[PDB]
Amino acid sequence: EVQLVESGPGLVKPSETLSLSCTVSGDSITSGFWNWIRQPPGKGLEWIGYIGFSGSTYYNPSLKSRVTISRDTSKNQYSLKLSSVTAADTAVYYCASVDNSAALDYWGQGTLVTVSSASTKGPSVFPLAPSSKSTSGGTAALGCLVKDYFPEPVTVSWNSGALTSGVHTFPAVLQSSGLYSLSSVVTVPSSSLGTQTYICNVNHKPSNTKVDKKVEP
Amino acid sequence: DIVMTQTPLSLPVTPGQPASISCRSSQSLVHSNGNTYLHWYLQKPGQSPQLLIYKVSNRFSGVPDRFSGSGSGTDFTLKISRVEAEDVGVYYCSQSTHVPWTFGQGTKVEIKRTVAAPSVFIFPPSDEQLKSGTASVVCLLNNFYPREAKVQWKVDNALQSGNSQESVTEQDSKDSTYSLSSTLTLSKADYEKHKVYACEVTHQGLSSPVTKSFNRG
Repeated sequence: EVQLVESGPGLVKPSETLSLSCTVSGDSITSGFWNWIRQPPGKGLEWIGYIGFSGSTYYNPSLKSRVTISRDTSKNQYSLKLSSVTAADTAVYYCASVDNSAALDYWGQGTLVTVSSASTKGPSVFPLAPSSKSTSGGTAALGCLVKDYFPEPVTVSWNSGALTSGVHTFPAVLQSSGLYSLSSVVTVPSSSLGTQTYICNVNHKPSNTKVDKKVEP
Repeated sequence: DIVMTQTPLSLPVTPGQPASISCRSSQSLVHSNGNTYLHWYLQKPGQSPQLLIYKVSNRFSGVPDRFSGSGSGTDFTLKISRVEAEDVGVYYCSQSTHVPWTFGQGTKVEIKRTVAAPSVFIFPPSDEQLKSGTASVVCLLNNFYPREAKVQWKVDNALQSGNSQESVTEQDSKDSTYSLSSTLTLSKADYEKHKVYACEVTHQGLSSPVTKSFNRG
């Protein structure tokens, strides 16, 4: 089954150069049409364009001739370049295949690109320790506060992905400082504290931050 | 551009009840080859859009039988005969007949489950963060419904304002609840000046407003 993966920088300065690439697995891009779509924040979807059979392309006129799509068939990759970006170009960018029905049948997970003149900044990670102030009946809650990073996103897992039950990772909030902050929390049995070890695994790719924080009472 | 337009934009529905979404295009989507390239996508919480229906009425892979599409020319409908908790997310109609391909605004389907009171937890700042000269106090409201919830911070019984932010999860695709985290941020010096920290929560599922608090030290 076809798989698509977007990659590229998560931060671009206004007026500078947006470049992303999509690596396709399970199919060859030398046949069929391959697409870029974007979605601005809490906004809906906009088709950007495709690259098709002979390297031919079509771009949505909405992009006003700022876009170029190209391919590297030897690596089964295709790429997007968007020039003279502004805040309006801040979005999650997806690559996707088209089928014979002309629908978008397989999509990548997408990658967020933020257009800003602010600098890259990695988060500090703090424990939200379980206590009598977070224990009711038999249940306790604990977590990690991921503070002061830019741009989005941060990824959080617990115990290297072993713990998924009861986990809530909240949307990031943009602080007045212009830096994001988020919390991930988990509800666990009070009876499990001191018996089980809980570690939040935090990843901020745009700053190369990778942190594992043990959370204890 | 063919303008695709969707109604309603927000669609609350009780589990087991039918739901319908109307999609209009500004021009006929009948292609000269005789096909009608109208499609529907579903974007579930925290993931990429996925193809639901193609060519108006054709169900894509793994799409449960409860979903059906109909219509012709410029007037289309998506019907869910009995909604399930897993159907929560944003539904988009889209046209492929003419370039550029375009999408509707998206319809947010919300599941109207039973009222559930939040479990409330409070977390003092970590001594790790207190080093840094800042203090984040976190209030957690877990697994509640409906979304409407009021949180207010009180420090030594003093109403706080302008020093807190909230984040709330998307409705859970399994239990249809929301969770919310509210963070109160002070300087270390300020935090060190006061004694009782409290978050008072108001919600339909509570018998009265609930307050969780702690004494500094």
